[PDB]
Amino acid sequence: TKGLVLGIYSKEDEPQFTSAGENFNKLVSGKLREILNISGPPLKAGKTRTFYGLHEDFPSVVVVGLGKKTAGIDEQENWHEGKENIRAAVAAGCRQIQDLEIPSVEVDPCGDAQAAAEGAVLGLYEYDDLKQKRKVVVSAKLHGSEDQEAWQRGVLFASGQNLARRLMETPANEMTPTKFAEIVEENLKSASIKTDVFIRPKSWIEEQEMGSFLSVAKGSEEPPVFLEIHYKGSPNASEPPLVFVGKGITFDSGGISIKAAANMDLMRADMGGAATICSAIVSAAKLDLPINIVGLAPLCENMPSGKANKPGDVVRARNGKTIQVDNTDAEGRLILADALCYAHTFNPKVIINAATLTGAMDIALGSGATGVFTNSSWLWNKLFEASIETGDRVWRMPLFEHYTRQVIDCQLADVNNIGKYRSAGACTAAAFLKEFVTHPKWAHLDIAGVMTNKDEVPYLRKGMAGRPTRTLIEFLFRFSQ
Amino acid sequence: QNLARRLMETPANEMTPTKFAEIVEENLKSASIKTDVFIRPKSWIEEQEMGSFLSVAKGSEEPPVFLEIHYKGSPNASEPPLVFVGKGITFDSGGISIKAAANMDLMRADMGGAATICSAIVSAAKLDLPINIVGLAPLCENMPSGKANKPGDVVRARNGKT
Amino acid sequence: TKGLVLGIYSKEDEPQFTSAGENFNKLVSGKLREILNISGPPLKAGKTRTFYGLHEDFPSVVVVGLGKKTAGIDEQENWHEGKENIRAAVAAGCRQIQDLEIPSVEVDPCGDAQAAAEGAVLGLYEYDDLKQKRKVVVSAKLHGSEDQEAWQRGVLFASGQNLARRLMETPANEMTPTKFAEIVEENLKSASIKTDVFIRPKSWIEEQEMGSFLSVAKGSEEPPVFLEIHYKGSPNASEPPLVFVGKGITFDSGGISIKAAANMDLMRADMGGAATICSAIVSAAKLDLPINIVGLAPLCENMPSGKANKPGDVVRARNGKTIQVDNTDAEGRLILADALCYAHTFNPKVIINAATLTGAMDIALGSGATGVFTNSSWLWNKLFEASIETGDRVWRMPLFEHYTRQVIDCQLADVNNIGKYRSAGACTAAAFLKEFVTHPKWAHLDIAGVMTNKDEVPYLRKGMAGRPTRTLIEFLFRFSQ
Ligand SMILES: [Zn+2]
Ligand SMILES: [Zn+2]
Ligand SMILES: [Zn+2]
Ligand SMILES: [Zn+2]
Repeated sequence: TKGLVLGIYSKEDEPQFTSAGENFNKLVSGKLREILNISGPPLKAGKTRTFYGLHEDFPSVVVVGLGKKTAGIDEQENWHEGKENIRAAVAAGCRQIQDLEIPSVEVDPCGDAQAAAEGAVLGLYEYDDLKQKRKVVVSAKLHGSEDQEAWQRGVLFASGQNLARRLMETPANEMTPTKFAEIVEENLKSASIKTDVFIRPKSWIEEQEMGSFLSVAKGSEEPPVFLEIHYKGSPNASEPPLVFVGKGITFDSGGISIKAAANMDLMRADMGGAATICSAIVSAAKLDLPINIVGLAPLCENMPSGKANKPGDVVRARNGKTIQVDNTDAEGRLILADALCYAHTFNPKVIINAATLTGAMDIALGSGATGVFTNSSWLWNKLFEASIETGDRVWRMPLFEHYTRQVIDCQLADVNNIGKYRSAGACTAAAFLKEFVTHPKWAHLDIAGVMTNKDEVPYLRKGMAGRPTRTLIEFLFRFSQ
Repeated sequence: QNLARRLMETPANEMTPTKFAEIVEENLKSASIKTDVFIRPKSWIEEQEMGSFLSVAKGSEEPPVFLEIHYKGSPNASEPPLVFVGKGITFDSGGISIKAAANMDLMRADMGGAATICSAIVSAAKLDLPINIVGLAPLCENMPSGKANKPGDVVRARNGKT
Repeated sequence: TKGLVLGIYSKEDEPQFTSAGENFNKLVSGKLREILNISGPPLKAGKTRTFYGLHEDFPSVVVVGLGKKTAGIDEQENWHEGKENIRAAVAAGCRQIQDLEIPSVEVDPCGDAQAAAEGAVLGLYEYDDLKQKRKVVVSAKLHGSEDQEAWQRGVLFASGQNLARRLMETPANEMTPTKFAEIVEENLKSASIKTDVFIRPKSWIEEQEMGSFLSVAKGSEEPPVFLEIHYKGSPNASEPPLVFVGKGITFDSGGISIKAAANMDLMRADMGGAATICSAIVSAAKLDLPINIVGLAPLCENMPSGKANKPGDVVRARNGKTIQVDNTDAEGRLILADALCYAHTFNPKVIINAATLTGAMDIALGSGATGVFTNSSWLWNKLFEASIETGDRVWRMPLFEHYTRQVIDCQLADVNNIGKYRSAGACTAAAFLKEFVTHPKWAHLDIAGVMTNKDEVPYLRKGMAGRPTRTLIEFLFRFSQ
């Protein structure tokens, strides 16, 4: 009927199976173990082998490599390695059932039903929607009935990611400042009726003295929308919130300080900051987490025109500070100078903000870890531990005065959107945003190196990554618990 | 000088083709009541067959203003003048033949020509110098857009030359 | 006769003095306190004011701002801030005595006689030697007689730095692979007779199957020298050592994969890795630290010629691994593939290596902190704590498999001197070097962002920085103790 992803570890006396496959072997009377011997060398990590006709109702059975049974937290990779073995491994497996065009598949729990589900679901995702030429659409259910809410936690966590991924990936002519707001509101509302959405327009933004956000919007003839998300998780609604903030440029052409044509099509995912955090709130509502969260996202586009933002311009942020706009591509910093100010209105506990802010971050760590600068070691630890579980690493970076200094000197104004020099790129951009924040537990996450995947993360196919949505969701689960 | 300097230095979103004209007129008028100002608009410019000036203005959605300054310094007003002229791009991005981002913020001072000479007339009025001077300055911006000036284009200057 | 740098803090009832200046006030009978009132607003951090004729033997008296008395370790700047106040502050002071052309100056201990001496000495340094037009040469002694071995520890620590600085700064036609070896040997030998030097030549290198180091040397007609330093610090000479390794390109032109002319004159300090660590061993010998240290440094130049290293070339490192040399500017990685292998010969405890390795590090942190990747959290902590004392910060970076992977795939060979992509620049370069190391406590310090100073570090004038020589020296003091 349908396919099966089964698993095996690496040697003891005979390389063992995850019990479900030990059990499926008994079932086809040793003929799985036996054909695996006949096939060739053993299956190391995330390597795959397909065995036809072993079972009457499982014509294709893919056995995938899970590595060492007792693989655990790694001091060097700063993750739980087991989970990582299982994700790459059942992603691998699920992508094999899928090339065989088997529309459904049952997955071996592999000792961690959540890693299995985060592998099967992140593993299989594409964004097929505008290609009339699509791969088969395969339904992936758990094999078994024992470990069900952890597999659904995998499906949940990986699905919150695939949403950031679709929200990122879609061409920015479809994915506008209005359409993103609309899908996020429909997604947050299906998640919890204990929610409110506000797709606030230019009049409200104008009214909110958001000059910096608004200066950025004006080049395009596409409407700005400041989005406001509310999740009423706590028992007493009056609990102070945890506010997520995120930059939402639907398309970044650089503006007058215009980008080069080389691969500029990826700028459609410069709204990755707004996508990431939104998908993460949708998931804590889906999880129905005992915390009140607020989601904030400036949405607009960065375009050249007869009325675009010019180099040398002093605009005013909500908080009275003026910014010299010396480079029109440094606009996420400006979009975020106002949504960050508005975050203090809400009286929060933690203000996590996220943004595909600078390529220098990409030069720095470049898809290994997502750089997070925070004036809070508590907050750092909190993020870093979630990174170990989820596997979507996060690395700390310096919010030293050293850097505020280069952005704080300014010919016309109070702050300047770029620093005096080329060096320390992600650090000057983060020390510019510190100027718009006075809350003690603040964290900037620069998502610009983890924007994309190719081969680096296994269980993620080539394209927009939606990183770090699960670390973020894992942080709010641990914080709620 | 410090007036040309402030008139140069101010970010070109504040220092427009209209705001420069306005500060220069207030400065020239405080200097001497023996003055006249004309912050002539696009209709006058159109009328003055200023196709070349006007082609430049069209990329931006910011208004052109041709500024005209008069200082009546001489005893006999009929003395022929000394005319100062000066380029007043409030911001230069290069247009379609667009500049590189490296330090382009300084293009706010591409109206330095109009600033320099204006500040100089304001001072000869402040000095109340026995000469009639006339100040002339095209003000506009150079921007890329759906209706910006394209490469290869023949426009016509007031004098018939293309 | 001579000048005086005195100090004052920020308000209580009347902004207090460092006791020496309270004492110098009593001495000119309140007329220092009194003229400070008459002068204007109070002196905040590292700001300066000169008072002539207060004393008969102190014609110019500079009072410098020390900030808050109780300024201490900062959780955000990750340093001892007091020390930092005092360095910038008596550097400031000493540079004022010096423009007045007063050839000598007495310095206020300022509560930490070492920070005062590290400020006066780093503060005043230039490299005047090839200018017939030089500033005055001012002798800076302590004011007082109470706290003498800590001031001499400042003078020692700052002088080990100014040596890395002179060793960096000198034009690479003077500072050759032979001349560096010669000054280091004269400096290490004046420091301790319990030392040995080996300025090993091309024949020895050839003999040591150092194909990678040697491939790099061949473009130039300037001799390679592999330098070997020995400090016999321990009681039992048989104690295993702590081996420092460091890249010593006297000049880097990129080779065939040739650099652009823009500011290429700074490549004379691509031997900053060899300078840094050498200056640090010279200082632990000067300190006579109860540890055996070994200093290792490939010295050579990177030049284009009829026999330079070409793009696409497989050369062999001492350890059997082959490297595809796809970019001739990635040569520090190659120079270090062999000196790192040779480090395991010595049976070490810690292998600290240091190198002006990549500009991407400069894009990353860029003179804030010196990036240190280490497979040793112990080693990381050890370095990071020294950074807090000295003020010369050090930031951890990721030695994740993620990065080994991009350098480990290779068309012709085993490893490749550059990675498949532009991203994660310092991380691929550090994960390439991990391939030449099998010791548990290894640490790569990429010095390329801290190569230079301008205004960022106060007590250091514009030019080669000699960073992090004091963090390094402080680590060996703490390790010996
Ligand atoms: Zn941009
Ligand atoms: Zn952007
Ligand atoms: Zn190089
Ligand atoms: Zn080099």
